[PDB]
Amino acid sequence: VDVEDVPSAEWGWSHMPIGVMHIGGLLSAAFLLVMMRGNHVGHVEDWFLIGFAAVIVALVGRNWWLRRRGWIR
Amino acid sequence: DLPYGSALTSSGRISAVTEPGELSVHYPFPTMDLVVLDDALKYGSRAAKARFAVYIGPLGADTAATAREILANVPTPENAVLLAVSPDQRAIEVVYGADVKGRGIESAAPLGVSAAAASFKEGNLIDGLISAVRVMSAGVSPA
Amino acid sequence: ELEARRPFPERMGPKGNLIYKLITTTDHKLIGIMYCVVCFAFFLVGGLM
Amino acid sequence: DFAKLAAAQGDAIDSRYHPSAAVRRQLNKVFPTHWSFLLGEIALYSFIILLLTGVWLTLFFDPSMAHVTYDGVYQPLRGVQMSRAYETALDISFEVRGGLFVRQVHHWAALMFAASIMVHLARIFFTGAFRRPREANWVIGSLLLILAMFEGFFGYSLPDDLLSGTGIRAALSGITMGIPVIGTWMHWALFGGDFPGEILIPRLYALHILLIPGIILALIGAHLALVWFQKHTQFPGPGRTETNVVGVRVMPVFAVKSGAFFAMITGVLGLMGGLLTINPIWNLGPYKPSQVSAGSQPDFYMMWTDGLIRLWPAWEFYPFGHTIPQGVWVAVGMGLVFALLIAYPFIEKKVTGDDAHHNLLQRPRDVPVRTAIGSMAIALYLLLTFACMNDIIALKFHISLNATTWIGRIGMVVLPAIVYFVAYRWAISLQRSDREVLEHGVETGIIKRLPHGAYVELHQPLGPVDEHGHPIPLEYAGAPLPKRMNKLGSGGAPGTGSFLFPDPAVEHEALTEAAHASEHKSLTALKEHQDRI
Amino acid sequence: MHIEARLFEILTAFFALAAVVYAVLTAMFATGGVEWAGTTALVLTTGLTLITGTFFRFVARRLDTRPEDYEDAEISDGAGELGFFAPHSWWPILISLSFSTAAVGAALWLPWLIAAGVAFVITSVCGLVFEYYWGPEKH
Amino acid sequence: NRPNMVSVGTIVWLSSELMFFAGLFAMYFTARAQAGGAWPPEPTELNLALAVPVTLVLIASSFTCQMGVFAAERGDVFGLRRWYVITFLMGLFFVLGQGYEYIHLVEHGTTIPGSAYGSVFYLATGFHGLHVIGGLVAFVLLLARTKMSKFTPAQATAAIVVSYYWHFVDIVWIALFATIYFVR
Ligand SMILES: CCCCCCCCCCCCCCCC(=O)OC[C@H]1O[C@H](O[C@@H]2[C@H](O)[C@@H](O)[C@H](O)[C@@H](O[C@H]3O[C@H](CO)[C@@H](O)[C@H](O)[C@@H]3O)[C@@H]2OP(=O)(O)OC[C@@H](COC(=O)CCCCCCCC[C@H](C)CCCCCCCC)OC(=O)CCCCCCCCCCCCCCC)[C@@H](O)[C@@H](O)[C@@H]1O
Ligand code: HEM
Ligand code: HEM
Ligand SMILES: CCCCCCCCCCCCCC(=O)O[C@H](COC(=O)CCCCCCCCCCC)COP(=O)(O)O
Repeated sequence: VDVEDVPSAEWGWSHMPIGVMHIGGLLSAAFLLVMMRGNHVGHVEDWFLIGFAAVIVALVGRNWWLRRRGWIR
Repeated sequence: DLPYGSALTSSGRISAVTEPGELSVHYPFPTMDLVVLDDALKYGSRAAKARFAVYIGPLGADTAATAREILANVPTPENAVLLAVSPDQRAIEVVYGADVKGRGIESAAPLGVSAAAASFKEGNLIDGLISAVRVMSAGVSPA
Repeated sequence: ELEARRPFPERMGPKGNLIYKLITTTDHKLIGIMYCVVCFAFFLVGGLM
Repeated sequence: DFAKLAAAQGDAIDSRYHPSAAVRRQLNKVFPTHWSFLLGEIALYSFIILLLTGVWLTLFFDPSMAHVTYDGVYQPLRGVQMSRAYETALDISFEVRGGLFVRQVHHWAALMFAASIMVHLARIFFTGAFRRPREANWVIGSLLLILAMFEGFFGYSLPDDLLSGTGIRAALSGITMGIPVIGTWMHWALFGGDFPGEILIPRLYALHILLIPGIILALIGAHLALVWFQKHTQFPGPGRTETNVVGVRVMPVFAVKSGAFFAMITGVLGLMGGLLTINPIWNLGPYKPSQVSAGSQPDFYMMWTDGLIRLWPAWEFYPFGHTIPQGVWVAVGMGLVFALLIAYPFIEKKVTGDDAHHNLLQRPRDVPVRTAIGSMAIALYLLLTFACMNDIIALKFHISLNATTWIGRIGMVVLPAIVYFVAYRWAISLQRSDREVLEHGVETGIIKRLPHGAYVELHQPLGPVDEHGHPIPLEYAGAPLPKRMNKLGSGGAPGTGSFLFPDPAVEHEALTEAAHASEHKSLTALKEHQDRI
Repeated sequence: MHIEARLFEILTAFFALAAVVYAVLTAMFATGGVEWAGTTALVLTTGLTLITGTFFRFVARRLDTRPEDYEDAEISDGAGELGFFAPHSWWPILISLSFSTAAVGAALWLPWLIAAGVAFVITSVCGLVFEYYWGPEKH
Repeated sequence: NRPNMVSVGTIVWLSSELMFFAGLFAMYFTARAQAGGAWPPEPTELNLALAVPVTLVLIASSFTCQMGVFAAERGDVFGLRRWYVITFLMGLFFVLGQGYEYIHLVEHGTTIPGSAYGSVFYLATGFHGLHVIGGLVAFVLLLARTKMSKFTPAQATAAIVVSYYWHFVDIVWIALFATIYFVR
């Protein structure tokens, strides 16, 4: 990172690669979706899992698209 | 001599107005193209530690003396790299201060002129400015 | 009379620009903005009801 | 008399052992005075109190699983069948004067020991104190934390009451026997057969009073010796370098402070032991496999593991006529956690590429990625710990128990991600807050209206100024910046006297002048040392 | 600041008249006689405006005209220091979290949570009140 | 030459806090109008041998508080501390005297669940007592702040507004004492 983005960039670990966070988000979403497999008989929680996974996938996709298009760095 | 609705205040600042529904800025280019040029300027200047500037307007007859006159208006002009363009006279000028000499700008400034000229022949003014800034800043080192 | 400007004003502040302000601010302008944002989120919640 | 005796004994000691130079080296050793460097010795003092009270307890405890009929004073359990271990735990708390107090001080000291280890670990991790040359000593500490967890678990399993026996049946017996291929062999080696058997409590007792505490004592000795001879880290500040230690010598200041802190920690643990009930085992009854109670939590330092059991889904595999049950996941998970904790310094030097000697600490704001990672880890730890108490929380706070399970399950993925992002941005935000004071000085809070109507806040520069009067921007030096004018001395002092009556004005004047002169001399000494080096 | 006092005195006149009228009109030909809740509320609303108006009226007759009370004051009349205005603080959010802890404790009737919340409130309010008065650390 | 801003804010807030007691007075008078002739009803026996001395101690705490204010306006931090310590001790005595009255009332069968009179009596006097406890906390915090820095005009203003609150609490008690122990 540049010091304009992280002022103490030369004092410590200041950069995490974006691929790590994108892949971690996708894997976390997939893990939310795999907990639909279980013994539970209700589906309220299935909808909560689907919604949280959808929000995560949308955030990852927005970030990836905006980095590709150059709007954020 | 002040525009309508503009006032000189007790601090020397100008307090201006716009008619409701009208714009303050009105540059004849799309907003997202202006954002792209702004990012090109900012991140080119950060990567080279030299302030990059762009001029659009009439450059006169010599057009290099005028460009050197305009460079005095860039902040910290000794460390600045100005690209001035006259769409009418169809002229491209690059002028830089002394702090930037010896940092890679003699190689990159003509490359910036070529990059601008290639896009101008297609009728793409802002695209030419963006491309030229990108090539010239990629060729200057923070030295 | 050439004043240097930016081609477009900055879209957002840098990273770290906002979050500590939000929890330490005594600026009535920022507090008013925070009120407007949170009140509108509550408006959406009540409208969903 | 008292001085001649000291000289005579000193000469007798020096003629026989000639220890003068080594002793003097110990007296002149310098320790930094930062408040957070006192976190490790809370753990040390808790361990010492545990040793003393535990030795007292072994004089009365019979760890036998032999079944007997209770013949003691506690009427609600008269005639009830119980082990000798539960019997003698009751005898300690009712038939030995001071036994209940000693037992409660022991258990509170165990809780403070685990909590101190956790907080001290957080300091080590967030300040970067694990970096070379100190990787091994982080590893030793990690082992100390694991051993403390299992030592406390074995300790509260000893009385063989219903609650702790329920904990033994599920965790020590159930998870173990679930282990693939070797699970049941490990169970029958540990228990001597099936649960509960007859050897478990005597064996755990031997592990708890001698074997594990001996390993812990050896590891603590190695740990403190490494700290002592590697010379404690310090924060950046005036006069502090990578090659020096700024602080106070052992004799007398650090010794007095350490002894007084030990006395105060002992006082707190003694007040807790005789003001707050912990583990009143007579209310629980003896352990019987047919009985159970609602609310089967372990001690807090084990809760996360229990929380993991509660949250992980019922995922099992049945390959070729065999069974891999759910608990295996938890076992693997625990190993993974421990392996990641022990290995962290080497992971970070592999990722960052930084393999330099480090004696100056990092402020947590200045290492935003590691601070975000540690905050993420603490968020996961807290979520698992509260998942373990999900049934209590459901009862007290009116949440569906099913809902708490699903909140823990989803939050186990979502809360660490949110916490990581927030902590990262918050750390960079504190960096920017420091930068602001560096360019503009300290905001004093005093607003002024200029003659033309401008409003300006007065700033106090931290360095030299311009001819225009604005401060010259200062460079960040890894050290904290003042942000309140009162912390720079702007408030002055009230006026010398008792709380109700003033002293004579001449006394006040002399005292104030002496205080200002001393403060200036101290600042000048640090400044000139810094200028020289 | 005579207008500031006058505003509250005018409100006071209306509130006192309304309180007297309501008490007298409900005592006569209203079922049960005096309606005590509304009468009490009107009397003490009158008291509220009376306290503030009397304070403003006493303050006004002390100090002579301020630049904001002067019809043709100049901007430069107001030059100088205004006072202290806190530049930043994270103590307000701590106070509100503490008070919300005590409130959740009172809602669910958990006396230990109420005790913890009250202790949190006292600590947070001390943190706010002392923030600009703690001296330097001493060593 | 200008209003004390902290003073005006404190006065404005105190006037608002009068409406909070308006609600409780409304509750009391509603329950009293529905009494049916017996007010206080049996077995409640109010005793003035103890309410009156506690009331007088609380009134005298106002004079001691005003003395502290005069010292603060004079710039005398030690006189302010002495008078505010005396005021704190007297208000603490008021709180303990009220608690003793409560204890003797509960043993004879006047409680919050027991009767409508007990409900209004205890909410009214107990919320006033909570206000007294808040004022004692305020005295403690103010006195600790005078030891933190030199005695400035802002510090004296803080003392003055704490006294405004204490006088409000005393006057509210006079009103509550008149309506409960004499306008029965
Ligand atoms: C808000 C934002 C989004 C957009 C705006 C609004 C969206 C929300 C709209 C949802 C509407 C739901 C219905 C409302 C009414 C209600 O109250 O419910 C009805 C009834 O329902 C249950 O009866 C089912 C039948 O009606 C009965 O006939 C049947 O018998 C019964 O059978 C069960 O029980 C039997 C024994 O009795 C067993 O025999 C049998 O096998 C079975 O188990 C049934 O139950 P069951 O299927 O369990 O549950 C299912 C119920 C239960 O309600 C529910 O919707 C559950 C609640 C869902 C909550 C959604 C969470 C959203 C995620 C978060 C936003 C993520 C985080 C992001 C935040 C900020 C992000 C910014 C950073 O319906 C549903 O899910 C409806 C389906 C659709 C839900 C919507 C999902 C949207 C998300 C997907 C997209 C992602 C978002 C995009 C991102 C970009 C019983 O309970 C009944 O009492 C109850 O009466
Ligand atoms: C029984 C448990 C432990 C005890 C009694 C203990 C005790 C201490 C003490 C007294 C110190 C020196 C003073 C200080 O900085 O606080 C210290 C330093 C240290 N501890 Fe621990 N510790 C324990 C566990 C741990 C853990 C869990 C870690 C980390 C995983 C750790 C790593 C370190 C390191 C790296 C140092 C030296 C730090 C420095 O110089 O600044 N220890 N320990
Ligand atoms: C790391 C150190 C230790 C920890 C964390 C620890 C923890 C515990 C705990 C939690 C208990 C249950 C207490 C209870 O009854 O309520 C216990 C019991 C016991 N511990 Fe320790 N202990 C430690 C060290 C020692 C040592 C060194 C001894 C022996 C000298 C000892 C002797 C005992 C005995 C005899 C009991 C059983 C009697 C009883 O429960 O009351 N402990 N321990
Ligand atoms: C620990 C048991 C005995 C403790 C007494 C020893 C310390 C006092 C003796 C020396 C100080 C006074 C001056 C003096 O007598 O000078 C000399 C004694 O000291 C020495 O030279 C050797 C002392 C080294 C031993 C210390 C080891 C541990 C002691 C630390 C205890 C806190 C004798 O003076 P002289 O010969 O008359 O010039």
